Amino acid sequence: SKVVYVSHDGTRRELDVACGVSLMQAAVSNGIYDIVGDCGGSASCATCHVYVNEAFTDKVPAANEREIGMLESVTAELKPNSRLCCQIIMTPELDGIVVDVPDRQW
Amino acid sequence: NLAPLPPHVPEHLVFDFDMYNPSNLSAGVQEAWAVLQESNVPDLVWTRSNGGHWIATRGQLIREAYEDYRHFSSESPFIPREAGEAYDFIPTSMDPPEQRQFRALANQVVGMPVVDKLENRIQELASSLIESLRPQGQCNFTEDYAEPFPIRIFMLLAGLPEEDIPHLKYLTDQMTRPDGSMTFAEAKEALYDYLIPIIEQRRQKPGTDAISIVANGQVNGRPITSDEAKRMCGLLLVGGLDTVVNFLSFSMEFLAKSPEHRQELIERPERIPAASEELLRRFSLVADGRILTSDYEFHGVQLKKGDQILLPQMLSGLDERENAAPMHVDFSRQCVSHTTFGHGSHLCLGQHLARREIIVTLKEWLTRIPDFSIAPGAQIQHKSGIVSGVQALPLVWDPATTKAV
Ligand code: HEM
Ligand SMILES: CC1(C)[C@H]2CC(=O)[C@]1(C)C[C@H]2O
Ligand SMILES: CC1(C)[C@@H]2CC[C@@]1(C)C(=O)C2
Ligand code: FES
Ligand SMILES: [Ca+2]
Repeated sequence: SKVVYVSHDGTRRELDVACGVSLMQAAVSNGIYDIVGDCGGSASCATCHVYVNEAFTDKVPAANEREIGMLESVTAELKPNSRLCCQIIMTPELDGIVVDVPDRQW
Repeated sequence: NLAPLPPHVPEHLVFDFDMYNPSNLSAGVQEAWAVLQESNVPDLVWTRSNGGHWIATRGQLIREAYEDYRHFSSESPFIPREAGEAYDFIPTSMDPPEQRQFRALANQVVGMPVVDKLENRIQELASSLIESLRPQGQCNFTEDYAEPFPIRIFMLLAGLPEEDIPHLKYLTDQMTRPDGSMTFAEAKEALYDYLIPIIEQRRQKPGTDAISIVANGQVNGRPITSDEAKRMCGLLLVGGLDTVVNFLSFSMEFLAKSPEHRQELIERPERIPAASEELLRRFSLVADGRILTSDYEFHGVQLKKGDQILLPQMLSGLDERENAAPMHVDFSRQCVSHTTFGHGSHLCLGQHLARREIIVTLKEWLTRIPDFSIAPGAQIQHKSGIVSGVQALPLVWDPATTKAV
């Protein structure tokens, strides 16, 4: 399946992401440097923050308590569609999913 | 040797395990630790050894505890407690929010973007070392490659001169493989003393090396102090040495005994990254932990404030509930789960550098020396602790089977 990562500056990168792989992992594996992924994907650092395009927000499983707690301390603007992309696990239902990457993580 | 059972620990949760001397060590260290995961052993046990402490034996618990720094603090992460007495490296002992400040700065030094551009030098360093060993038909991999590789990578990263390596080797060896000739605190102090004038010089004449970036950084909304800078620069060094030396040694010990696995990576080099993740799972080597901040019931067990709990990174990947046939090395393993770099906010900040070191070593070794074995009559001895390891690894090969590239 495909994920599209839109950088703060509007640059768009399209990745092939396998089932079961997190959107943070795919970003970090392929040089999407505006996703840091510092804690390695356990909703412990908030450096994999993204804005999920509203076309997909009713397709992605909802954020759990932990993710909601961790999201409180993102350094870019917290938005209704803010997610930690380490918590978004690719599946065929999400093919085409677009996420926007904020201008900061740390 | 064996501490008294505290009044809150029930005798049925008691288990015999010394993490510095596990019984079946000769089978290999990971094997010796897997006794904690035998059929009827509880997910959470107490050992009388090493001052007395808890051990979470299963990946599910280990991960959970690492994700809860409010109950499980890093303020005292080492067993025995006295082992971290003079230990003050940053940010090992911090919880968020402060620990995050330091991690942000460290990420500028060893983050993915930095490793990616560092790769050509890493390859050159690995290739040089390997090509210098190749004609000999023998080495002690631990001293001849495993040790010099990561410390040279550090000198490069930190803009330091090669002539300084013997001194730094000596100090970090004293901290990690003490001689009796010097205490840990003396060796630590001497490392910081080497660092701190370089720190201060580069705060005023900045460069693009790691020490300059750390020296000029901000934490907590103000400049990093020289003291904080030296204490983190110290760990960027120490953090990258023993773990890498020992992990590469376990891997190469394995490959030396597994001609089919070698042949797999020779015939299909593109499998080396996947193979490397499976070796990190199988040969996981770290075991530290946390301290209870308050009385807390966890998975049905009453833990008390001040209890130490070992949360061994090593065990998660060996846990048969997480990986079927955990002792089997399968480079095609579908869902490789481990916590070899740790878990939670403290997960190894050097993980990307480590992986590149592993991947480059395996590709650059196998390309030149595809065929190798343990020296005949060599007794390969593991050691167990917070970072478990291999004492020595005598390898041998026929130079007729090697190739310079
Ligand atoms: C196979 C190689 C390595 C392994 C298995 C490994 C494993 C680990 C683990 C398990 C932790 C967490 C311990 C805890 O939670 O208390 C850690 C932390 C750390 N590692 Fe690594 N590491 C490796 C390589 C490296 C390298 C190459 C570097 C730097 C050049 C490095 C630097 C650090 C630092 C500074 C920390 C402290 C992070 C913090 O406390 O937030 N490590 N490592
Ligand atoms: C437990 C550790 C892995 C961590 C703190 C230590 O001293 C280590 C042994 C090296 C460092 O990275
Ligand atoms: C064993 C260690 C890796 C860790 C850092 C220094 C060390 C020697 C300790 O006693 C704690
Ligand atoms: S990678 Fe740390 S919260 Fe997502
Ligand atoms: Ca001094």
